[PDB]
Amino acid sequence: QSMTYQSIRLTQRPLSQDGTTQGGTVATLTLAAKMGSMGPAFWQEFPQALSELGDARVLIVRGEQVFSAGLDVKSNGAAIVPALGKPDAFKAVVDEMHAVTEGLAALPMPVIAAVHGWCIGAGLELIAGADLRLCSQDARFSLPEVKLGITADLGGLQRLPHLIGRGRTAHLALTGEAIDAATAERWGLVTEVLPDQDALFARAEALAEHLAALPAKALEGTKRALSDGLPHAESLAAAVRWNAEHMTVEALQAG
Amino acid sequence: QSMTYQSIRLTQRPLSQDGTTQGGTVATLTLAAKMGSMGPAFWQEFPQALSELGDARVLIVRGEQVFSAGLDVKSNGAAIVPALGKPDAFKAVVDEMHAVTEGLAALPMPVIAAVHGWCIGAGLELIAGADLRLCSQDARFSLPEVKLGITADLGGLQRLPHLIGRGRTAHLALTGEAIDAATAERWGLVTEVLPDQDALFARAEALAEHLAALPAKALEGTKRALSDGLPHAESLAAAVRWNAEHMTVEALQAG
Amino acid sequence: QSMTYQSIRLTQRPLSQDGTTQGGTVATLTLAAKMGSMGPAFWQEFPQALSELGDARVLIVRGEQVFSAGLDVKSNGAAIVPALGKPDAFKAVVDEMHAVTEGLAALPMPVIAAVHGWCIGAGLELIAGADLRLCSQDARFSLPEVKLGITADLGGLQRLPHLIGRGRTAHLALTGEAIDAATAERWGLVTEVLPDQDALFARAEALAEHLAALPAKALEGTKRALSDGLPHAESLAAAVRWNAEHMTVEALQAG
Repeated sequence: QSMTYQSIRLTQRPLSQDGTTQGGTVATLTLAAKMGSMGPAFWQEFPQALSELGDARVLIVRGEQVFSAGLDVKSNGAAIVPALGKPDAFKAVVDEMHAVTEGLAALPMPVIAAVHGWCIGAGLELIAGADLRLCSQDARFSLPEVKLGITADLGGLQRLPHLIGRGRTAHLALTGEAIDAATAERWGLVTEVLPDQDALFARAEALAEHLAALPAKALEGTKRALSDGLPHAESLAAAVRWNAEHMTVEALQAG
Repeated sequence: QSMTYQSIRLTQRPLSQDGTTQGGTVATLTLAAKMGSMGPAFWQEFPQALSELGDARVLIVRGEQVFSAGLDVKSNGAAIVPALGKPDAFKAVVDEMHAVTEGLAALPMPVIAAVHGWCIGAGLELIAGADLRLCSQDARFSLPEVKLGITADLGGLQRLPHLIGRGRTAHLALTGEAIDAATAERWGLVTEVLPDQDALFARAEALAEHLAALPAKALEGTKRALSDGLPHAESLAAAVRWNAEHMTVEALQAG
Repeated sequence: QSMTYQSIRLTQRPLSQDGTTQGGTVATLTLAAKMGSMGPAFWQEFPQALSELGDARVLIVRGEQVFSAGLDVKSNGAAIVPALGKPDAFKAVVDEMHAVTEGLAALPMPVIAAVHGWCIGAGLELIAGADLRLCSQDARFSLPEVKLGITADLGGLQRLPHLIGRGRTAHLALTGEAIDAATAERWGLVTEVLPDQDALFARAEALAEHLAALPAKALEGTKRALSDGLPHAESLAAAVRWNAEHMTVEALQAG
């Protein structure tokens, strides 16, 4: 069962297609605009698609020709340019874009970004909020915002240092130049590199099947702890409280 | 001179066995339960052993057949299951386990974890609190708690991202699958990989000898600064204050 | 046009030597004391040189025979020893040294550290505050302060974990032993290793030319965001505000 939006496609595959029960799905969100570009429709539709994921155990995010060329400068310029030099108006504009990056990062389930070819700018900021990142050999990653006189402000400068370190983030962000798949894996931006797009998509599906087999609330608590940004003792105490609420005798016995 | 507990063995080797002076030791704590498992005795005895380290300059933590299989599900179930769904009671239970992980992390001297074979779950959380980690070629590391419906709550989700990055921690914690020694070294979880268990233990002893030769309070201040979790300026100011109190003319001249 | 100080040399190269306009420069600061050592003159002169950089688009920091042997123990002892055991007096002494490390870290433009040969102690702490680090094959990096009974307190223990991770910083800081160029690159301390000193200096110049071609305020905002140490949402909101103030139609069109 698929839902076509203007800028994206969302498909959900029932994990059991037999049985008389309502269970979970694996969701796949495809960036479907030209070169996976992000225009004004994207900022409106992506959060709508996220609201459809109440039943989903895992979300895969992927592209078509490439993953994403990032922000479409031309089509977003209509909203951005009139707000330049107006901090409150400018914030309001970027708030719509944060609905995507912060919305994805806040999803309670595992999110797998499966990247082939170009992953540029807002594309890279988006995957920075995913839980697991996989790519193909041909994948190339960059944050070229500086070349346009832009400071990356969709969460890349905050999230990327947790993944690859501050120095390596500074390399990407200050030079604006791309890194290849082998480098991304060395740096910890991705945890697997596959031969090609088809191998990538197959592996993402398999990884999703693996995660969907695991207890949903343990995955959620783990994600919460890693993303909480709380001091050690507070983050620790919150994980303990999560287990108090969500551990079951049954999950112990089954595992 | 050795102390036998039920779950662990603690041995301390005087650094000078000649001389009429009371100096320092190298302490070795061996996880001595079956497969280095951690049951109710472990949580009681491990902090007791730590209280014996007033004279020790370095602590080595190691296993026997393997490093540690982690929590013994069966023997801890007696305490855990009755506390499920009761946040204050559950906290009290896990507090006893934190006495080990937080206790180890708080030790004023260098702690070397020397890992061979399996290092699983609470085993991995424990070494995350050590200062230096060494392993053999055959070592395998995992955080499989998710498979039991558990969110790792002994400090692994807080400590591991400082060592290997958030993305790599998410890989371990969400998939629950193991990584090998070569991967651990690439990721920064360990800083040396040795051919085998005997080579590992010998190297740990040698590294301990090296550290024990260094000024104790400089090692302590360094550990304090790295672990303080304070904002930059506060952490910096505290290191300066530590030097004001602990630097000596003699240590400058000797070095 | 060069400025000779006692401990350093500062040269600034106009980016356009044609034209009737006052533009930007590439600045090169050379550690010019014996083995790039840092004595009392260094702490006074280095901040003076930084005050000369109002027109500079990029700063390169480099050495001569080596990058830096770090603190000259003998010549700083006159100020340090009388302040031992006196927290307020000791702070005052180290404040003069922080004027260098914190001053460099606060510079609004990109700072490139170009390291050949030894980079030791305060030398390593200094480059930890740079934006990009390049080295030659022969470069060796260490934090041997522990051997002198010193806890590194010029920002290395705070900055290095952001670059290479806490475990790897603990290796350097606790053992006091050096790492080579290949290891530094693997660890993320540097992002390029060049064959030799001449190749290093040439590449640093080229990288500076590349960065100087980019919009100055986007580079500044990027540096601010990466270094702010603020919680996620605050750091994010501050980047958005920076763009509101500094993005231009012209920079979009040009890029």
